[PDB]
Amino acid sequence: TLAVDEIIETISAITPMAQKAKKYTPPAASMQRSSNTIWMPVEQESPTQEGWDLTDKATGLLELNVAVNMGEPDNDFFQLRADDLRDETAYRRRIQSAARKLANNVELKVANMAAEMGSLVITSPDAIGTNTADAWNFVADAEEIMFSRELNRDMGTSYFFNPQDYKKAGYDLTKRDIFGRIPEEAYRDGTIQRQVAGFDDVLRSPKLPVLTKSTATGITVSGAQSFKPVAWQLDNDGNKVNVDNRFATVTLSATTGMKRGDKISFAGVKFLGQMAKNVLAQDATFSVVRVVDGTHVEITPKPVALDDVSLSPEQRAYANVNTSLADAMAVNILNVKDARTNVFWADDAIRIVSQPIPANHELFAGMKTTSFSIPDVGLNGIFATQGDISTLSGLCRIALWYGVNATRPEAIGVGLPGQTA
Amino acid sequence: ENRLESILSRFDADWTASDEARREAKNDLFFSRVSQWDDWLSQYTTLQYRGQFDVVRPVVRKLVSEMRQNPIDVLYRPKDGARPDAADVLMGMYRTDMRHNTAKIAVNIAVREQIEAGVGAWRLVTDYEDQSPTSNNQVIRREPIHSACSHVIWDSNSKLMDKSDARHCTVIHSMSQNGWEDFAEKYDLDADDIPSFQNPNDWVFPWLTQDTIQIAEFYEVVEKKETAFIYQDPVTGEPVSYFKRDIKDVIDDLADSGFIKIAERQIKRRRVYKSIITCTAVLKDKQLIAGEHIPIVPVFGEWGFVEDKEVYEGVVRLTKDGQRLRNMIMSFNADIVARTPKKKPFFWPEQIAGFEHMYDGNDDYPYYLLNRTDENSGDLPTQPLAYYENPEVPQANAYMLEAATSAVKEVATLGVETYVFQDNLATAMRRDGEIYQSIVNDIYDVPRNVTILMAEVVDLATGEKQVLNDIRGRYECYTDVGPSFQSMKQQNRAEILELLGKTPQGTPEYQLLLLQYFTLLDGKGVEMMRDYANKQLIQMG
Amino acid sequence: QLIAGEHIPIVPVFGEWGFVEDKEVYEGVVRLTKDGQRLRNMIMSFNAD
Amino acid sequence: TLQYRGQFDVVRPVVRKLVSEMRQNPIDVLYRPKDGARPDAADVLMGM
Repeated sequence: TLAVDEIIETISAITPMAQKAKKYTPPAASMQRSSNTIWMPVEQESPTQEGWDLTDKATGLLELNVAVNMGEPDNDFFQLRADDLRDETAYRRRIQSAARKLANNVELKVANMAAEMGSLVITSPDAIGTNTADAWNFVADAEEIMFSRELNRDMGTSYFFNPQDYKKAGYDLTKRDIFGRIPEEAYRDGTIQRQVAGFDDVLRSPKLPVLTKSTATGITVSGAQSFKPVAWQLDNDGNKVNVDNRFATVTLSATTGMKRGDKISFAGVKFLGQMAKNVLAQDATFSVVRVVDGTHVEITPKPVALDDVSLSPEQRAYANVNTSLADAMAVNILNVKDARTNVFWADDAIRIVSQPIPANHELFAGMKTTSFSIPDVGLNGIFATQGDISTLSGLCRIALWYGVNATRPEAIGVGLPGQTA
Repeated sequence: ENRLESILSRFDADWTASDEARREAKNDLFFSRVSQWDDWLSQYTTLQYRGQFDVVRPVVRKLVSEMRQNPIDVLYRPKDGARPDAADVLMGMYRTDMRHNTAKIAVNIAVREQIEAGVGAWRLVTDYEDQSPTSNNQVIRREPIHSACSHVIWDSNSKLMDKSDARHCTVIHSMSQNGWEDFAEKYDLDADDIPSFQNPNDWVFPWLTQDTIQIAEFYEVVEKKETAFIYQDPVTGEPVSYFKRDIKDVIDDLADSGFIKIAERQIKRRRVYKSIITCTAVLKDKQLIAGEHIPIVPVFGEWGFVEDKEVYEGVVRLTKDGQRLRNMIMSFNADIVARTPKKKPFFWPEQIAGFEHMYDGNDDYPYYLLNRTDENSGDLPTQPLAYYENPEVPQANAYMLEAATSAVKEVATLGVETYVFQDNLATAMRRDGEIYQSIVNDIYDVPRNVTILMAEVVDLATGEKQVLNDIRGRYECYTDVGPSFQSMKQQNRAEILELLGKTPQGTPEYQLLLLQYFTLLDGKGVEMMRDYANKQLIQMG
Repeated sequence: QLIAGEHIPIVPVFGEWGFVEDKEVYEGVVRLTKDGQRLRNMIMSFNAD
Repeated sequence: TLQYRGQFDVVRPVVRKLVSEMRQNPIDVLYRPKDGARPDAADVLMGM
């Protein structure tokens, strides 16, 4: 049994989304009491009036908010027998693999949340290899919908292709029967271009999710439902508690075949121009976040209706939809076939809250706890060791406490090619 | 592209590259400082005797004393063709701001860590002092780095002992909570945002873990060609000043005071940028610091590269096997002494039935009585008394205790003397002198010496701040190693005595004796002698 | 209560001084001899017994 | 029961020797005037 120390490297992962995601580290002493939640305001939008005499028509002020929280640690608890040579040999490389897999988990979570809470939906009835320049059509459609909704894009924008569609775009470029700079680069290297159709970062991502086709058919809205932009409401005790601005619960005829991340659109309901409040030509698109009960769902953009009459003027100033729900309108699905998702977002749409685990405290005697920088992603965790003789072993645990948060689900998007059938 | 991720990638590359040397060095430190039983699961077992019979700490102490009895410091000397006293001012400043306790302590700690673990490091910093400034309301001082093997992560692509070809270095600052608030206050940080950074992951002695705070400083050096301005000195000469140092502060104050620009050149020079970093974000981005070199000076013991991988060793790494064996054998023998039945007689109960008070150890009886007859077997069968054989230390244990002690005795002999270690300390001291000279040219006030006096040429700005002006003719003195002196007067006294020890009893002997009297300290008797020697020298011309 | 001077008025003297991992350790001369001295005391007491 | 416990010291003579060795070489402060200061800038402070 001759053996060597040269390791056969087998896998190599790349995590671009977790790099592009901004990381937030709020104070732990306050986060302990605030229940791991912290609230942020939302850019104010104001109403306006016309005319000279406007007595008793003075409005108030209304400033909305969102909440960012965090989940549970992500560990690599494993146990080390002190006599097994095959355990003595692989321990440090197991630590290295732990770091790599923790980073992979982080960026997979980022991708899944971005794909499952992206309100903007750009579908196509045919694949990206079908026509010429249809990859550019996808990227430009994403750019156009962002521009028309007048969303903030000051920090930047990003479009992540899956490898299938990246190769399709490269094929589209090299089939051009000419060779200048773009096709020559797409031939010599696979890269289509760094910027495409106004996006300043077009990348390929090896772990974008595949969005399963929904089984929903013939679902309609039960009752007219008007949603009102509020910053807080009274609870049962009279205490005023805050409201997330990124959710609305809609009561439908039947929520069967609807799951988290499905993309829907209500017939007749149209987008708005946000700031200017001018209707667009494109149906508003929503993403169902949670299917609560068997007749309710929770869609991530709140459908505030411009034509709504029960809204105060400062509340109407937040309308992102031309008309409300009408007790019969048909909610039609948008993902009607299985297809991997290309995902675009403005760089300020997703953040990564992170917290420390103070296991180095004097409370935890016997354990040795040190810090442990996760590479690739910009995160810190703990590395804790505690020996044992109830089994004559030792326990090693690498823990990481973070949480991804989509602060602007309306600035995230999903590109769905081949949405026929 | 991202600054945090580029810095982090460099840091993890270096941290992984130096993984083996750092862990071996940390093991050396723990072995020679805390405990000689490097076991982490032996704290959870049932207890056996574990002795510590040290035979390497005396050798470490002897080496430390030997290398402390021979201080070494920088010594600036004029170049070839330069003025004979071009090192006077620089040497004066160095002796002024390196005489403090912090400098000597930093060097001593680096030396002790060089002897034990094989690597040490200290740092040079600049601060603003209002009461006793060396020059330009500023001081340059020296600080230690504790556990350099784990706290200084040099650039991995360095093939030089002093790390002058390293392009970056990350220094890990560890400090208590209160120290963290002071650090945040001083560097304009958010004291509520508690920082974090990677520190070595271990298993041994969990009681060494302090609830502390880690941060990092990433030093990066960039060599580029920047613009210099060729002026005409209103007093005399054509001095040269860099663009970046007077870009806005005194750029036209120069002209107002009377500097008429002559020519503009591009000169290649190095600049150093410091960044304060945590694991998840960058707190300070690219703060330019003084000097052309990274302010961290490493000291190495037995240093080399085996296969594109660094190895550095002290004097302790090589005796751990013998000393651990000696500890184990001594503990085994102590167990033999304690837990073993002693030499006592073997008795059937019927031999001494009824006589048991004679055999309990009292001396009230003249003899011992044994029973003779058995009711059934007639008589007691005859067989000599057996005794439990006395405990003994096995020949194997004795032989290996002697052999292991001898092995440690042979191995723990640095050199034949500490010449190579002192030479490595001198290498680090020349690097220290070079770094200090660079920082001095960058921040201090260097008065040029003319043969027509010291011409201190500076000018102020509109914000009442004075901007230093130093010509490019600055490297007129090179670095050497000599004895450690507390001031230039002590240095002059030493030079005079060294000359006097060799000059015979002619006229130069009288001359040097009068000079030695002149350069003496002041009381009353030495004042009288100094005045007499002054009069003698003046009257002799 | 403001006191005279700029420095804290306590002067510490150390023997063998250093750090290990953000942990200060100082040592005199009796620390290492304890094991052998205790063994010698125990063995002489055993012999007296 | 109470067993014999002797104290056969071999480290106290060493400690005594080292303390005597340190006592035989007293050390005090010594103020020396700086570079360029008046040559008797430290006699007042030294005397006090």
